[PDB]
Amino acid sequence: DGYFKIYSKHTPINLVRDLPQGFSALEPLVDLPIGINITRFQTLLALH
Amino acid sequence: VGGNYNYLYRLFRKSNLKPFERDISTEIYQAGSTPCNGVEGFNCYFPLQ
Amino acid sequence: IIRGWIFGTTLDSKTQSLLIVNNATNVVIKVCEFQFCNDPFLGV
Ligand SMILES: *[C@@H]1O[C@H](CO)[C@@H](O[C@@H]2O[C@H](CO)[C@@H](O)[C@H](O)[C@H]2NC(C)=O)[C@H](O)[C@H]1NC(C)=O
Repeated sequence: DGYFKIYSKHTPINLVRDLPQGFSALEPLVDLPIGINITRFQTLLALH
Repeated sequence: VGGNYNYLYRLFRKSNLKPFERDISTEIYQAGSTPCNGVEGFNCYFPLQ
Repeated sequence: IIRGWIFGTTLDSKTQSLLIVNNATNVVIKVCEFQFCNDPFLGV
């Protein structure tokens, strides 16, 4: 409905192989009002 | 007196706009089998009016 | 290294697109019709 909603959570994990087996609900952050038809996306990292 | 043609409205589009959505792109509308690679005419039209 | 995201439709100047950057100490959400690079990364 033209509302980009972002939820997140930070969890101290102990595994270094796969995602941990557990429950951690992601509390919301933002509900920004953008009006695009998002179809694709991409990540942005840093190159020092 | 001129008409105040500064205000524009979109007239040509292929899909019905979703609620609270904005279409600013002014790309040439394609209304036929013509590829419409710019230079509109007889099948391609300016989206704005 | 993982800082942000670029949501969009064509990821270029023909259509609008979002851009989140978690750089410095503030997030930089910004929506324009950016001309995104073939290989986007943060200059640092
Ligand atoms: C939602 O965004 C999508 C992605 O551009 C649009 O889907 C296009 O719809 C047209 C309809 O004529 C198709 O010809 C295209 O092939 C579609 N693009 C794709 C599948 O990538 C859609 O029109 C947008 N809707 C609104 C209301 O803006």
